[PDB]
Amino acid sequence: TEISFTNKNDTREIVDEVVENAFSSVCSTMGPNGNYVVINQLNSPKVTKDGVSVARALDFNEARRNMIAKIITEPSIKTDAEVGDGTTTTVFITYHLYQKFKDAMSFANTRYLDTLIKQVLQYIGTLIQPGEIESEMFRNMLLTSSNYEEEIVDKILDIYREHKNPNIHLEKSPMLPADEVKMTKEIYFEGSFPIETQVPANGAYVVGPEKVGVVLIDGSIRAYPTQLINALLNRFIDNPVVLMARNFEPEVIAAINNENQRLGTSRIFAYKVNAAGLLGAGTIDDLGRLLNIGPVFDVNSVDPALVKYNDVTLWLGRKGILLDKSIEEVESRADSILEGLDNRYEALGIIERQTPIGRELNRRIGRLRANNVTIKVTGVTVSDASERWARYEDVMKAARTGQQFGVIPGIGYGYLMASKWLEANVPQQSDEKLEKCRIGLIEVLRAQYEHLTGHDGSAENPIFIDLVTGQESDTPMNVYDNAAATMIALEGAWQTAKTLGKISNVMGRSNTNYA
Amino acid sequence: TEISFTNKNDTREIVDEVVENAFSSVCSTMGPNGNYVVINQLNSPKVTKDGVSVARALDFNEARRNMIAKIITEPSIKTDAEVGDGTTTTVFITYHLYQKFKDAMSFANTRYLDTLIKQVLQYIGTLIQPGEIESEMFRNMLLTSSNYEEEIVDKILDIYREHKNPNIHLEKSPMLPADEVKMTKEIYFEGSFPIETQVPANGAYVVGPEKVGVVLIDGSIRAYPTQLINALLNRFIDNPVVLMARNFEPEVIAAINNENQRLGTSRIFAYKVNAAGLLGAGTIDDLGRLLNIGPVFDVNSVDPALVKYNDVTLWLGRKGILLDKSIEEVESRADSILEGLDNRYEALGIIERQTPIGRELNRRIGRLRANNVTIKVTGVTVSDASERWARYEDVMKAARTGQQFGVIPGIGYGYLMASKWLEANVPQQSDEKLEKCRIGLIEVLRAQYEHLTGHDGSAENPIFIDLVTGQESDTPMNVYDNAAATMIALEGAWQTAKTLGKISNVMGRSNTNYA
Amino acid sequence: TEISFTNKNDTREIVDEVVENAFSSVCSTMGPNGNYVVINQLNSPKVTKDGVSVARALDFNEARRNMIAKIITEPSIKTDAEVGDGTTTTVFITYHLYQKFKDAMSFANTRYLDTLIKQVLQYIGTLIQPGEIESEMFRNMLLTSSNYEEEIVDKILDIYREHKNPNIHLEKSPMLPADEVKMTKEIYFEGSFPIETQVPANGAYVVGPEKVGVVLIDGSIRAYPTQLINALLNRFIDNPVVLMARNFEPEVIAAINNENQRLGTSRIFAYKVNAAGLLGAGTIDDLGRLLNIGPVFDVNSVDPALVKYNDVTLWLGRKGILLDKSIEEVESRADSILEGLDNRYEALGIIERQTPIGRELNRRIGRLRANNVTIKVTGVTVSDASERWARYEDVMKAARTGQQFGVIPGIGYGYLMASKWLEANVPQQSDEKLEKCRIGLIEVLRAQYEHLTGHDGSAENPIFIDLVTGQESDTPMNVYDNAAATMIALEGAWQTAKTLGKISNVMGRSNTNYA
Repeated sequence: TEISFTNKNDTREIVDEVVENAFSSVCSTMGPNGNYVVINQLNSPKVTKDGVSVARALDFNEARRNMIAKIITEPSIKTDAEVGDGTTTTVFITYHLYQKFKDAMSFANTRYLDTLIKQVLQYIGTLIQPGEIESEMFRNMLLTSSNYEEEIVDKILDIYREHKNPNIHLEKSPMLPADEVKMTKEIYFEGSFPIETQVPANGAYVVGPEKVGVVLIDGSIRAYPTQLINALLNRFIDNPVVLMARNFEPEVIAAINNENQRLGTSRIFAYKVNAAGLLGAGTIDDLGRLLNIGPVFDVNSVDPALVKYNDVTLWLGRKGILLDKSIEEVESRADSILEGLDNRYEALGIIERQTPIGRELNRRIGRLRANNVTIKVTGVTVSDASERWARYEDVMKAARTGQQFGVIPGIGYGYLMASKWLEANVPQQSDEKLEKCRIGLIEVLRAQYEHLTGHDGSAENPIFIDLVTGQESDTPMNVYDNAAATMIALEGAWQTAKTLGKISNVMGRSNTNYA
Repeated sequence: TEISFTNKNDTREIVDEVVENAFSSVCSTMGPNGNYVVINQLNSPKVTKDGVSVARALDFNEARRNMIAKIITEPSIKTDAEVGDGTTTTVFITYHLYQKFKDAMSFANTRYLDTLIKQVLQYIGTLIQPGEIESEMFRNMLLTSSNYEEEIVDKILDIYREHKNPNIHLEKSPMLPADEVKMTKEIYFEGSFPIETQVPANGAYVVGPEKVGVVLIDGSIRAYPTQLINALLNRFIDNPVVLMARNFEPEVIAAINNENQRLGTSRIFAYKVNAAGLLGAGTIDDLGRLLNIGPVFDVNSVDPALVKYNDVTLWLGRKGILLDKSIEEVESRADSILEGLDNRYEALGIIERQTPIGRELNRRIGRLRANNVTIKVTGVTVSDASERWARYEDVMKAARTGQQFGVIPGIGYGYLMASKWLEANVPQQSDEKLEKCRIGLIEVLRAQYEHLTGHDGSAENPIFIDLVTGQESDTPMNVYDNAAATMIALEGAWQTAKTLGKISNVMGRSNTNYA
Repeated sequence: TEISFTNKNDTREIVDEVVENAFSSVCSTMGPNGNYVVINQLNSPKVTKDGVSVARALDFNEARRNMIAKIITEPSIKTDAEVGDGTTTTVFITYHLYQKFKDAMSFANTRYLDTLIKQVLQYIGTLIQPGEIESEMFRNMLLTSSNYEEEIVDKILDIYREHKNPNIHLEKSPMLPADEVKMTKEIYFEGSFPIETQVPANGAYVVGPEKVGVVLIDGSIRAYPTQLINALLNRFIDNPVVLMARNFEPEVIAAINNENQRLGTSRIFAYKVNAAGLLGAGTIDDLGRLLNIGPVFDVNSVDPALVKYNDVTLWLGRKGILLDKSIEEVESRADSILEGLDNRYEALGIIERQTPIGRELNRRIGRLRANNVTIKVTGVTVSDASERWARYEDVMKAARTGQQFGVIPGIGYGYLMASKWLEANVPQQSDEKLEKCRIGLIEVLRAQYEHLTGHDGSAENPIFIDLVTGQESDTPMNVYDNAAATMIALEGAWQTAKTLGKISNVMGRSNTNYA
């Protein structure tokens, strides 16, 4: 009476049974007719539209089926961690791609389930209209709110109606007043203590003096920098010689004793710059001599720790420069704006498709060009402070989509036009009948539109393709237009449902060990 | 144990066996022929009638049915927490609104139905009798007791004759002579002890107000002040240092009972205030600048007891303060009521309609005015004393609601002026077949009068003028007039039973987890 | 608890349902149509491929099937505990050799079968193409990642270019540029504390190596060495006295913490070296007589620390000793590897065949040589860093089995040169009908080639030259070449699955006791 094998047709019909009451439990809440869910709690029951929480609480008892449902609810919440909404599109279209019950073999019907999905996503990336402005965010807030609290809508429209994409903070407020939207002058990215004797202060990590000798190195200085016998002697008794690096902190972190315990009364520093990117030669350039903090150091182990050229006290600039838990500069003169314009034209370049890989100086552009927005909410009670906090943090991610990525026209419109592309791009009977079957089944991208707008009428999947859906058209019996869900959900959540339409059928057992 | 997935028809028939037998619970207990309900205790039974103590106790054993009956009954006890009655009308007419169950496809006739019900409530707020004077209130007291005792009848009218809107209280005493009218100035608001060392008393907790130096935190104390000892030491025997705090005390109290109970041991108070409202900042202000608490402190926790703003100690006015389980006053003389309650009396211009914005607000702000009459019941036996005890308890609630919420012609006269108003209808005659069927079933607005007389009979729709509105009032089959219900019941019951007929058929499933 | 003498057909049907479902467990994870297995934990699931971690977790509920399937899976984890790959061929061709199951009367046709399979093993070991240069090892690395990154193909082969069999070690970092080639001389072996009082340090346990006087009672000592105090007193501050033994220490730690931690309290070490091997006496010898540990001492307790053989303290050569959780050294300069390891290097003339007795031996004895390469893998995020982490871990193992154990052309090419060698057979046409049926079913170890590529096709013994060796390689119907399984899979797995298809069919009952 315990856990076991299941093999095999006792686990066809135990994963044809959890991609049934997860499909018909989150294709409930799709649409305008949003059929609710009563999620049990420890407390009184929760009542939801929200597909995130339907995904979280898909909790059976028989540990075979809970063990299975943990690998279907995983991309449904991964899309939530990315954008926040699109959960009920992942866990929808992972069932309408689970008509690969039988066709799990490699060659024909995953080469035309890899290349075919590549060509469809190429065409969808062509289809993306730039959803950026606040009359388009006006169209966004029509649906991205899930009609709960329009005060948070007013907040986020005040956010991206005001200055362009600053550091949008994360801060609760379970006290009653003060929806707070404030701006500072603050640039903030990573550099902290290896040892507490390396930062100028240790209470609040403020710099001691202004205009200090602060030398900058970007990459790995692999000279094992205990060599500080003349490079440190340039400012031997003078000032905290603040040296920056990458996360290259080898065993020389114990060899900091060559100044800490040994000779050298200065206050040497050696810790990191930003995380893994191609962005090393600019991530020191925006810091240094372009805005007068330090040298624009070429990404190298050059200028070893023996001797520098010379470090002087006056090596900073007349602005707010303090190494903190993550370093602070205030009153940036021009090069923040210069790299902001650079990555602004770069974010004019690719954003039609918006491949993030190759772009993401724009992670710090916004932390660097614009300063900051510190925020607080109006939590009337700690519980719904947490609730509208959760939705508050959700909708600013949709604001991130509407600023960094764009907003495609409508929900099924990106599939009733990306199924035109299965007649435009190669619709032939290719070299396998499985391949012709598989273009006939990627013609069932139409089902999202179909099941969505045919809840209330009508589910006319061949008729609405060519001319009725266009543009912004998931045609109701209201206006036929002016409805658009976002971009990264409709595309990235589609791809991470291809991975579970490819896995949760190619599964065939369920075993037990404990590591 | 197996709390699981129900799917889905086993959530049609987990809610059609909650709403239907919840309906045959408290559809009989209305009207004249009130068939009782035997609530168990964990001891011997308690036999009762009204849907208050039945809807407390609609307790199936199962964790699915308890989950479903936690949403049909949360309006049933929030309704009489709001006023005192309207529960059984709520959870009756939720079943007669849950023949919308069959029309689960609803979004076409939910924009229609919910705006229609707004117009119906507008017509109910056209059918008003603002009964505030004792003209027909004499008939109400005459009818609620069959003129049981002219003391019990006319004594509360004599209280309303001179003193406005009192807090009425009653006691027992085995004695014959006249009842103890006690117009004594005390106003109820909240405050008690964190630790017994905080209060100057321990029997009745009564503070001893002299040179009372109060520092005010009106807001949610969220800045976590452990530094509340410096002005305490600066003000050790110079004043009884009173910090006012919110009911949200954080766990800094674990860092206060070891700090301020110790050295630095002045007469320190730091505990709760009432709930989050305008008199949350008002009960600390009317006794504040006027009668020695202090000026307006914002809803915040800023500037702790390092040092006070002002050392306001000797503002001891024509007042009395006594800390208690809930701190109250004795004989205040300042313009505590003239500050804000006149604004609430002109906000009682809404009492024509008496919109829900206000039904909490002006009862909370306005009914904390003045003298509160506390009497003792008499009676030459114990049994008749208990009878007039319970009957005076009955009559004071209807008197409070008549002062507070109006007195409408009830039984179905509200609903069957409404259904006549929807015969010569809201002038959009429904062309939509969904909306035509739905206006045919909002002609089952009649069912409350229909079932209320159909305990004996009979209400049919051409039998309006005969039995419903013959004779032109609330018509029991003796005298055909002289009955009245409270107006807020057949307003708010109709509202929240629409928001329980909108749920419970747009409900589809039932999961489990503990968050 | 009712496991006792099953009889007997209820122990033919306890292995007919163990080899069958352990066969459909891991004959699904083979080939191109890689049909995963969800291994549970007692936690959340893991979804895997490799028969390593399916054969770990084949765990029936019953105590009979678990008992039986601990002998079909125990050589399946031995086979890859020797190397890393070869599980599925073990626990696959043991099922295909379970057609002998009906010749349980065997001693006529199992004398013959090990004269046949010995000749097959000879013929498989005949046709090996051991890649050691990077001509077709370029094809191996080019094919094992679909040429993912040519830096990954070039970099692992460039580490193998100069240094003989280095320890490939790889890390993650948030830095992108050129990776960390570290040919660093350290020699790993095991050694830790029996009690914390034995180690001179406590943070990193590092010894303080000077005048290092080590005595060796090196073997599996049962003699309970509590007698270790007299030469300890003779060598109290004269040296850091170290005892070194095998893994077999007795429980004399009670006679250590109370005697040698106590009076007679020199810097005493007494703990293990690695498992049962000649370099268990060898890394203590070449770092001994050459680099200050001591001479060889075989398993005895003669000369304990009553009095030593030799007092060898100041023989500190060009090295660094460091005790740790496992004691190592850094940067030897004496020709300690030339003392004994060069003998096994000239005994690596076997590596043409590289017999299994030898695949344990000469790899266990000789691969403690020199540099261990410690690099880091990069990525433009952390996600792709983990991706090419996993793929880099996939490339180092295939290059390891290229360099270490030789390479044979894989998929079905090995066993269908074997079936060629058994059609032009051991030229006895078996006049014994038992042995004629036996070669008639050992020519049906064409079945691996069939149940791998007959998913697509095609396997018939007259259709050797057409599709099996057309085109002349590993021939699936994509490219007809460019694949290579490791040698040790299709030779050592073939061996131990013959000796599990000689067990499990000469099985006749299934008892129980407790010892």
